[PDB]
Amino acid sequence: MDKPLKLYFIPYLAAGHMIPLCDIAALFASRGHFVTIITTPLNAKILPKYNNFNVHTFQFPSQEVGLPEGVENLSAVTDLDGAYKIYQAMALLREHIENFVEQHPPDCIVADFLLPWVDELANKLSIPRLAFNGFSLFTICAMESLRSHPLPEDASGPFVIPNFPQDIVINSTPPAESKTFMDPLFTIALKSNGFIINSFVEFDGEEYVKYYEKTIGHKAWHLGPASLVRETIQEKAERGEKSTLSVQKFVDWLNKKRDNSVIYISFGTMCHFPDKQLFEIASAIEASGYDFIWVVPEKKGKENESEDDKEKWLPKGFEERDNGMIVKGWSPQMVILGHPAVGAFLTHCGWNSTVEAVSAGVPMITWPVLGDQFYNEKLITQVRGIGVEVGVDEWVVTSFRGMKQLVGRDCIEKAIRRLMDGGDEAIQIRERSQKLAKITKHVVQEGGSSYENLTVLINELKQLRDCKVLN
Ligand SMILES: O=c1ccn([C@@H]2O[C@H](COP(=O)(O)OP(=O)(O)O)[C@@H](O)[C@H]2O)c(=O)[nH]1
Repeated sequence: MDKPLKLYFIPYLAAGHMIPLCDIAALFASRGHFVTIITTPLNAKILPKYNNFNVHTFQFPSQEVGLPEGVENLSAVTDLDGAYKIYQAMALLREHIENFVEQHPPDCIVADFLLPWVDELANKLSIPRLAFNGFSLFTICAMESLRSHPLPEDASGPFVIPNFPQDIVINSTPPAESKTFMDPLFTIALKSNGFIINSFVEFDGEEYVKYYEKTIGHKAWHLGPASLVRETIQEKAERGEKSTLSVQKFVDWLNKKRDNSVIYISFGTMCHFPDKQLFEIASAIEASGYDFIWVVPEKKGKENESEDDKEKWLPKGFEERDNGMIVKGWSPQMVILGHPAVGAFLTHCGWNSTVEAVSAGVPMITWPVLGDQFYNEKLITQVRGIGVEVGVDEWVVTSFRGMKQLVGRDCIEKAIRRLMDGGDEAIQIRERSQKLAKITKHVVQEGGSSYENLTVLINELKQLRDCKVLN
C-alpha cells in the first residue's frame, strides 16, 4: 500500500468489450493506482480523464486493413468483412503493444480474452495477468459446462446446461462455429491469474462463484457493475462515442411522458437486422401503442431517405406518427435507461445492457441473438425473474444481417405488452427489478460486495509486486 500499482488494460476494439473494461480501469484509478489504457486514438478520445487515468495510443492502421479513417471500432462496422478488418488491425497493433509492454512492464496486465497472445507476453515478463471477456460469471460457468459435457453433433432446439447448480433450459443450441471460436480463448483465459467479471455476486449468484472456484478451479473477481463509476450526466452520456442526438433532446422529450410509459429498443453494437425484420419490429411497436426510443444502427447515415427506401423497413406513415424517437446512430443508453419514463427495455441480452438495466431497475424484454446472450436471457427471466421473453430461437453465427428466420410482429407486440400493460406478472417483475436496483446502488460503494472484492484483488496484486521486488 506504500506505493500505487501500475496496471495496463488492453481492450478489444469493440464497444461491448472496450466500454466495460475502461470503466473497470476507472475503478482501480479512484483507489489511487496508475492505470493505462492501450488502444487507438478514437477509442481514447471519449475516455474521461480521471485521477491516475492515462492512455497510450498507436495510430489505427486504416489503409493497411482497408477501412475509412474514422472507423476504429466494431460498432462503426456494418459488415462481416469489416469485422475481420478490425481483427487484422488488432493483429497489426499487437507488435507495438508487445514492444511497449516489454519496455515499460507494469505490475499487472488486464487484457481481453480475444487477445490470447497476452499470455506469452505476461509470462516472459513474469507479471500477473487478468482476463476479461465482458460475460457474466453465470454465463462463463455455463459455457465451461458445455465445454466439459459437449452436445452431440446432431443437436437442435432447446438444451439443458449439463450438471449445473440450477436446472435451466436454453432455447437453442450454439452453432458449431461458436464452440470452435470460444473454446481456444476460454482455455487461454483459464491460464491467467484470475477473471475479472463486470457483475456483482448478488446478480450472478453465490452458487456460481462456488461453481467456478471449486468445479472449474479458477478465480473470478466480481468488480461490477462498472458503469456505476459514471455519476454525472456528462459521464453517463459520453460513453463509447458522442451521442448522435442532443442529450437534452432526449431528456426534455422523456420528461413530458408518464412514468413507465416509454419502451427502449436496442440490440447492441454488433447486431444489424435485415429490412424485413425491422419492419416487423416497427409494426409491433405501433400496434403496442407505447411511446418508444428505438436505436437503429442499420440506418445510420441514411437520413432524409427516399420514401421507397424508408418503406423497406418502416410502415407507411410511421415517422409522421411521432410517438417515439428513431436514433439512427449512437444513443446515450445510460441516460435513457435511467429516466423514470422508461418502463421496459427490449434488448438483445448483451451483458453491458443487462447490468445497465439492472442498475436502472428497468425490466427487460429479451431477444437474444448470438454469443453469451442466449445464456443471459435465462439469467434475466428464469433465475432472477426481471424480464419476459419474446420467444426467439435462432442462434446465429453472424449478427450482421445473418438472421434467416423472421420474428413476427405479433410475437414482439405480445412480449411488449406483457411488461408495458401493467399486468400482475409485470407488476411483480418490476418489483423484482427494483429490488436488484437498490442492491446495485451500493455494490461498488464502500462496504459493497464488488467494492470489497476490488480491495482483496488490489492487496493480492500488491503482494505479488512486493515479491517481484525481492528478486
Ligand atoms: O446506441 C447505443 C448502443 C449501445 N450502447 C452501449 O454499448 C454497450 C453495448 O454492449 P452490450 O454488451 O450490451 O452488447 P454488445 O454490443 O457487446 O453485443 C452498452 O454499454 C450500451 O450502453 C450505447 O451507449 N448506445
